Amino acid sequence: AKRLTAAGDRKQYNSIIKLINELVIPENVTQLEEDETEKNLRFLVMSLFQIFRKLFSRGDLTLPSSKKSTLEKEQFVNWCRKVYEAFKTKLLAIISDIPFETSLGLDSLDVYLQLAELESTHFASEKGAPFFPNKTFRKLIIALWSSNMGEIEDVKSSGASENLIIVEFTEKYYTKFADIQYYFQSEFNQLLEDPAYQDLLLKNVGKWLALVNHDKHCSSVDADLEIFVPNPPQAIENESKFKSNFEKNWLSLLNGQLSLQQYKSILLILHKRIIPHFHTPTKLMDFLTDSYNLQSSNKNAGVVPILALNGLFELMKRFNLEYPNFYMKLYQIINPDLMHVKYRARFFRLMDVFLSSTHLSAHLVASFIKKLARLTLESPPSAIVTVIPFIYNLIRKHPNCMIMLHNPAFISNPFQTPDQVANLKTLKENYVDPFDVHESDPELTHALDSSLWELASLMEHYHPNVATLAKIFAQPFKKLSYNMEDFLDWNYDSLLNAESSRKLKTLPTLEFEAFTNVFD
Amino acid sequence: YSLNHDQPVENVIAVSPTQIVSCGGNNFKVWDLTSNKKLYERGNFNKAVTC
Amino acid sequence: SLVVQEQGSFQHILRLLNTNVDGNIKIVYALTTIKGVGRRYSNLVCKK
Amino acid sequence: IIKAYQPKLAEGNKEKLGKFTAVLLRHIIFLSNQNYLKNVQSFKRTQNALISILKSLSEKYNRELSEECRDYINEMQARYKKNHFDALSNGDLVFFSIIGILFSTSDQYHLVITPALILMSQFLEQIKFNSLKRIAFGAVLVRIVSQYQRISKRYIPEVVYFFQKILLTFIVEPLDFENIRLDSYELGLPLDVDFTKKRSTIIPLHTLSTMDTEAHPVDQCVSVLLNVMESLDATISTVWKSLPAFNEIILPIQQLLSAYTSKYSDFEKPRNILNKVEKLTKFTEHIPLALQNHKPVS
Amino acid sequence: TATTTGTVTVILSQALQ
Amino acid sequence: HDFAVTSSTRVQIFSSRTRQVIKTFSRFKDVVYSASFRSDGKLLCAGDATG
Repeated sequence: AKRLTAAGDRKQYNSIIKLINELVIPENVTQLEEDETEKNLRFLVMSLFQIFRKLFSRGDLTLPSSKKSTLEKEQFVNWCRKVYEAFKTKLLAIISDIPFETSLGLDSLDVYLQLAELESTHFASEKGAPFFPNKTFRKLIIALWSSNMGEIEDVKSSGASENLIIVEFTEKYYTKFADIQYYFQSEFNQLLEDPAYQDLLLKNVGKWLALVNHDKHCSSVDADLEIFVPNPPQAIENESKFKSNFEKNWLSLLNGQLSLQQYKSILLILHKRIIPHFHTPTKLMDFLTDSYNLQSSNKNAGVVPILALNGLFELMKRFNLEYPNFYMKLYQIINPDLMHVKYRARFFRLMDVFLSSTHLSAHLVASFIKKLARLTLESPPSAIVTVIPFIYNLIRKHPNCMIMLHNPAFISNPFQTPDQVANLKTLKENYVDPFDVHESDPELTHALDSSLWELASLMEHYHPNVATLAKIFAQPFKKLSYNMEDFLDWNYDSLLNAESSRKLKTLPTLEFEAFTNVFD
Repeated sequence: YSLNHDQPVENVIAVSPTQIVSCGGNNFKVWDLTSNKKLYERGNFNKAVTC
Repeated sequence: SLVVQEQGSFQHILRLLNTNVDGNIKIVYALTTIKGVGRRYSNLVCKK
Repeated sequence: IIKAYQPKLAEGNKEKLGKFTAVLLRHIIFLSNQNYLKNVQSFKRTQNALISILKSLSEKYNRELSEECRDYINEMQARYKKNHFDALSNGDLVFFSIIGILFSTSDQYHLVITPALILMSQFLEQIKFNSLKRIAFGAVLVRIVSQYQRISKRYIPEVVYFFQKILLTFIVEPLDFENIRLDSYELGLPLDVDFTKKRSTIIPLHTLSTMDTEAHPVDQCVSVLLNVMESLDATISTVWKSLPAFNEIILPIQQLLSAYTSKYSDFEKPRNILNKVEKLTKFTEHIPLALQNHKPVS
Repeated sequence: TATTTGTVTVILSQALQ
Repeated sequence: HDFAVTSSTRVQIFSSRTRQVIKTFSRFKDVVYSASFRSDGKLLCAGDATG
C-alpha cells in the first residue's frame, strides 16, 4: 500500500543494510501474497505493480551501488541478502506469469521486463560472466509459455495462436536486440532433454510460431538488430552456432504433436521463414515430400500439396533431387478446389516457373491447357483474371499448340470446289473429339485433336474487363506477356476497391417499364 | 518400322549398324534393327537423361 | 520432358530508363536510344 | 402528397428534390422488407403498386438514384467485411429486385448494376451456406440473375458451379465429386419422398423464411429443388443453347441428374430435362475450332 | 497426421539410385 | 582437336591443346540451338531459333 511505498522510499533513501533488507523482505512477502490474492480476483489496479515499480527502482539503485561481488571481509549478510531478494522478486514475477488467467496489460509484462533488464544490468555490472541471466531465461520462457490461455489457444480464424504475453514479449524484448534470441534458441535445446516438462513444451507449437516467425533474425539481412548489454559472450557473431542450434531445436519441435492449422501455416511459410536460416536445410525434405504426397479425402488436407510446392522448389533449386514422375502429379493436383483455394496467386507464381520449361512436350502443354480450360469453365472473375494471361503466355511461347485454337482444314474459304466444301461438311459431320478428363497422364491422353471451346465460351461474360482479357484469342498475338506478379494479387475486395473509381462519367436511364408483372 | 520408347525420347544415337541407343526419361534403351527389338535398358539415374 | 531452368532467359524486349530498347541487338548500340548517351559513353559505362 | 407539393413548390431547389427522391427510395426499401406477420396478400398488393410508382418516378429521376445505389454498395461492402452473413439484412434482396425490375440491366458497363453484379457473384460464391435460409437465398439469386440477363444472352459462369454445389448437397447422404468442401452436406431429403405434386414454391416470404428454414419441412426442400430446376430450364433455353460449348457445359449436370434418376428413380422434371437436352445434344456444334481466321492486313 | 517422424530417407533413396 | 559449344546467341569453338576459347560465332538473331560439323571438318552448321 501507500505505507509500503513510504517504507520502500525510506529504506532506499537510507542505506542501512540490515533493516533495509528486512523491510524489503517483508514488503516482498506482502507483494507475493497480495499478487496471489488480487491476481484478477479483486483486480490489482497498479497496486502490486506500483509496489514492484518502487522495488525495481530501489533494487536498481542498490545494484548500481553494491551488489554480490568479491566481499570486503566475507559479507555473508548484504550480498547474499540482495541476491536472495532479487531471486525472490524475479521468482514472484515468474509466479505471476505462470498463474495469470487474465491480462489487464500488466499481469506479468512490467515486472518480468523490469526483472529481466535488472538481471542484465546486474550481470553486466557484477562482471563475473557475460549475460548470465540466460540461465534464468529457462524459467522465464517456462513461465511465459505456461501462461496458458483460456480460450485463445490456437483460434481457427487467424495466425496460429493468440497469446498476448508472447506477442508482446517478441515485440518488446526478444526483437529489440540480437543475442538473446540466440541464447533462447540454444537454451530451448538445453531445456528439451527430460520428457517431464517437454511433453507439455511440445503440445501447441503455434505460440512459438508467433514467437520466432517474424523475419527479424541476425542471419537475415532484412532487419538486423542492434547491440545488446555490453558484456559479449561472442553471441551475435556466432551465427553458425546459432544456425545449428536453430536447426536442432526446430527439428525437435517439428518431430511431433501437430495441430492442423499450425501445420498448414508452417507449411505455408516454411520456404522463407525456416529454410534459409538453417545450417544445413536438408533435414526437411522428406517431411516436405510427405506433405506433397499427402492425399487424403479430408477437405482440409488438400491445401497441403499446394503449400509444399514452394519449399520443394526451393529444395530443387538449391540442389537437384527430384520427386519422380512430376508432371502427371502436377496434372492431377489441380481441380476446382485448387482454383477456388485462397492461394491462386501463390500457386501460379510457382506454376509459371514450373511450366516455363524447355523440355516439356506439346502433348503435355495441350493436356494442361485443355483441362485447365474445362477447369476455368467454373470460376470466379478473380480466377478468370489470373488464369487468362498464364494460358496466353503458354500458348504464345509454345506456338505449335495453336492447332487446338485454330484448325485450317475447317475454314469456310470461298476458292475451292463444291466437292471440297462438301467433304468439309461431311468431315465436320462425322468428326469426334477424343478428349477424356479422367485420364491423369498428360502425354497419354488425346488433347491435341480436341480443340478448345471453353475460353471461346468464356468470352461471353458479364464483366467488360473479362471481355477485354478474353478476346485476346480472337485478336492476334502482337502483345508479348503480362506481368503475373504485378498482376495476380487481386481478390474480390481489391477488385471492388479497384473499380470503385475510374475515369468516371457513367449514367444511363431506365425505360424498361417492366414493373407490374412479377415484383416479388 | 518404328520403335517405341515409352518415355518421350530425348536422344537417338547410333553405335553400330545393328544396334542404336535411344534415351528418354530416367533410362536409356538399346534397340537392335535386325531383331527390330529393344534388348537392353539401364535406369541408374534420377531425372531424365539428356544426352 | 522434366523441369529445367537457367540463370536468365531471353526477354526479347526490355524497358530501361523509360526507354524502349530492343533486345536482339548488341549492347553499345542498345545503349543509344537514351538521349545523352552515345557511341562512346555507352561502352564506357559498360566498361565500368 | 408531400412529394407532389414539393415538386410544385420546388423551383429553386430541384437538387433537394433529388435528395428527397433518394431518401424516399432508401426509406421505401427498408419498409418494403420488414416483417410478413401482417396482411401478406394485401401487403404484396401495396408493394406491387409501390414498385410500379417507383419505376414511374425512376423513369423521370436517376441522377442521384445511381449515387444512393453507390451508397448502398458501400454499405453492404462494409457489412460484408464486418461479418459473413449475420450482419446482412434482407434489404439486399429487395434492392436487387427493385434495380433489376426498374432498370434496363442489359447495358455493357453501368455504374449501378456491374459492381452489384460482382457483389452478388461473391454472395453466390464466397461463404459457406450453412442453412436452408442461405440455400433459398442462392435459389432466388439464380432466379433473379436469369431475370437480369434473360435478354442480353450473357453467359455467367457461376450457375453451373452453384447448381453442382447445392444439388450435390441435396444428394450427399459423394464418391465421384470430392473437391467441393461442402458446408451443410448430410441434410437434404429422406430417401423415398414421392414428389408431392403441387407443394411449396419460390415463396417470396423472406421474413417468414428465416423461421421456415429453422423449422424445415420436406416441402421447401423440394420447392428449392423444383425452383432451381425451373431456373435450369430457363438457362438452358436462353443461354446455354446459344453458347457453343453446351456439350461440356451440361456434363456434371447430366451426371447429377442421372444420379437422381438412378437413385430416386421416379422424378419427372429430371427425365423431361434429360429428354430436352438430349434433343439439343444430338445435334451440336462439334467443330474443330478455327477462331483465328483473319482478314489480311493491307 | 502422418505420425511416423519427419526426417530424411528419400534423399537416401535417390542418392542410392 | 576442336569442339564447338552452343550457348545462347553465341557459338564458341575451343581447341584441345590449350582449352581456351579460340573462335566465336555471333551472327544469330535469336538463341542458337544446334552446332554440328561436317565430316570433313571444314564447315559448321548451326541451327538457331529464328529458323
